[PDB]
Amino acid sequence: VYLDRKLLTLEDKELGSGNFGTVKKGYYQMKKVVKTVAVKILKNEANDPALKDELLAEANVMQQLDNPYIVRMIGICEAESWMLVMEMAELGPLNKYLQQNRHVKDKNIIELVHQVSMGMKYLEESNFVHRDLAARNVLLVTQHYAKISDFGLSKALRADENYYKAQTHPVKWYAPECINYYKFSSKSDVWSFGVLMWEAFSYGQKPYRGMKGSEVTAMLEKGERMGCPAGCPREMYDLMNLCWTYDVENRPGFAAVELRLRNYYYDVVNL
Ligand SMILES: Cc1cc(C)cc(Nc2nccc(-n3cc(CN4CC(O)C4)c(C)n3)n2)c1
Repeated sequence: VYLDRKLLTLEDKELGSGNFGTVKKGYYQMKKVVKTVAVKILKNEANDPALKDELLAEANVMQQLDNPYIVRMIGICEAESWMLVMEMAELGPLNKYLQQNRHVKDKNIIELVHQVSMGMKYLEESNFVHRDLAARNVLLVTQHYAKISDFGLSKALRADENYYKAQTHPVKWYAPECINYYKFSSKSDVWSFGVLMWEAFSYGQKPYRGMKGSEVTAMLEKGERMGCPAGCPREMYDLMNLCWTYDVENRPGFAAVELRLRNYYYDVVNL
């Protein structure tokens, strides 16, 4: 679990950047083979151990998760910086990939979001809230194999509550109960999966283009939702709207969302 920096080699170039630091391709020498890895490296000119604790929390969540459609942690490494080492998904973020591969078919995108729904079904069963479910945090192992990434904001739910109460705030992916009451549940992940599906079938376009968060909030408060993406199957658009049910209780969970994705995939495969 605590990895050896000497057995790890990092690429000089970055896969992607952010607030924390960098994400880099690496190779980690395992039993007698090497494993290609992606490594989240924390920038600390200064120690600010606060950020450090966030990385170990992110690791602490991944540690407990075991599913084919969730990114696997190899472990963490304390070296010239703090590092979270993960199994490499070579093709990278779904949104960027679909931007650059418009030739990809409906059926393929349905397969991809269905795999995400399966990964989220597991997360729901395990009582973890993702809290950041978007197309940028779906990574492709192949064109036909997707994995959910980025657990920096995830929370293990309490055994007596089905939700997590946050502090002050991503708005475009948040269900209304998150905006108004700061309440995060598997149902708010379901709302977010709706936005993610909209992203997928728009080939990586941004949701609610050119709108401030308060305008998005206001639009949703008056019963309005994003329009159908050009070319999107009707059944997937219908599913998006069901995911954007205002009322938390009547909004479906991932079990029901997954099932409705199975059936339509097989329908598209058998049409
Ligand atoms: C070609 C390419 C580019 C990029 C940016 C990522 C990969 N794939 C890969 N694989 C395993 C883990 C990660 N992780 C990437 C991250 C950073 N996330 C990508 C979300 O956009 C932020 C994390 C926590 N794990 N990423 C592949």
